[PDB]
Amino acid sequence: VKELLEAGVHFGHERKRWNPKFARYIYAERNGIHIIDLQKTMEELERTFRFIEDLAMRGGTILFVGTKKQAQDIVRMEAERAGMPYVNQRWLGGMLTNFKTISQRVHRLEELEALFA
RNA sequence: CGCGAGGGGAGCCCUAGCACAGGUGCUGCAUGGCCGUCGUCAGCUCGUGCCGUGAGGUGUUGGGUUAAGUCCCGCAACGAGCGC
Ligand SMILES: [Mg+2]
Ligand SMILES: [Mg+2]
Ligand SMILES: [Mg+2]
Ligand SMILES: [Mg+2]
Ligand SMILES: [Mg+2]
Ligand SMILES: [Mg+2]
Ligand SMILES: [Mg+2]
Ligand SMILES: [Mg+2]
Ligand SMILES: [Mg+2]
Ligand SMILES: [Mg+2]
Ligand SMILES: [Mg+2]
Ligand SMILES: [Mg+2]
Ligand SMILES: [Mg+2]
Ligand SMILES: [Mg+2]
Ligand SMILES: [Mg+2]
Ligand SMILES: [Mg+2]
Ligand SMILES: [Mg+2]
Ligand SMILES: [Mg+2]
Ligand SMILES: [Mg+2]
Ligand SMILES: [Mg+2]
Ligand SMILES: [Mg+2]
Ligand SMILES: [Mg+2]
Ligand SMILES: [Mg+2]
Ligand SMILES: [Mg+2]
Ligand SMILES: [Mg+2]
Ligand SMILES: [Mg+2]
Ligand SMILES: [Mg+2]
Ligand SMILES: [Mg+2]
Repeated sequence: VKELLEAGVHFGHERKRWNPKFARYIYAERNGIHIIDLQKTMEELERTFRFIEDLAMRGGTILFVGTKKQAQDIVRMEAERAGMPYVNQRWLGGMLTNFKTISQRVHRLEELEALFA
């Protein structure tokens, strides 16, 4: 059921701003706009979710991100819809690499929670 | 130490020798301290992270505002320290 539903409203986008690398996943080009190979997506979808489901049962925590507005809140709801960590709230420098100093901002939010109740 | 003779010790004083004092003599280019100054100027940096072979850069820049690096929004940065 995954297939046609993608063709539902989830393929083809952009034009003349692509990247030759991505070209292998491309199918054609109508109206000047690029048409993505729907059938090939399906394959990558399988391999991906294999890892997704795997790391899920492994109990891993996935970090979701998308500051882009056209996916702003969609990242939000789906996040609590799994308890999985995430940030579409505009990314930051050292989110992961400087996770130490960043997490201190959290420990400060905890303290604010302390006076918030 | 004795009844007293007399002698002797502390102290202080002078005379004597020695140890040593004393110096507003030099060096602020050997120094502490304190003070003047740019300046009551908004400025000067640290930790971590990222960029760079490196000196270093980023933050501290940008837009708004203030007496002000004041605050705000923004931002590969997140905070913090001596400063207002
Ligand atoms: Mg803080
Ligand atoms: Mg006698
Ligand atoms: Mg006698
Ligand atoms: Mg006698
Ligand atoms: Mg006697
Ligand atoms: Mg007698
Ligand atoms: Mg007598
Ligand atoms: Mg006599
Ligand atoms: Mg006599
Ligand atoms: Mg005598
Ligand atoms: Mg005696
Ligand atoms: Mg005399
Ligand atoms: Mg004399
Ligand atoms: Mg002299
Ligand atoms: Mg001096
Ligand atoms: Mg002032
Ligand atoms: Mg530090
Ligand atoms: Mg450092
Ligand atoms: Mg350096
Ligand atoms: Mg900062
Ligand atoms: Mg500076
Ligand atoms: Mg600088
Ligand atoms: Mg900048
Ligand atoms: Mg600023
Ligand atoms: Mg300013
Ligand atoms: Mg930001
Ligand atoms: Mg900033
Ligand atoms: Mg301040």
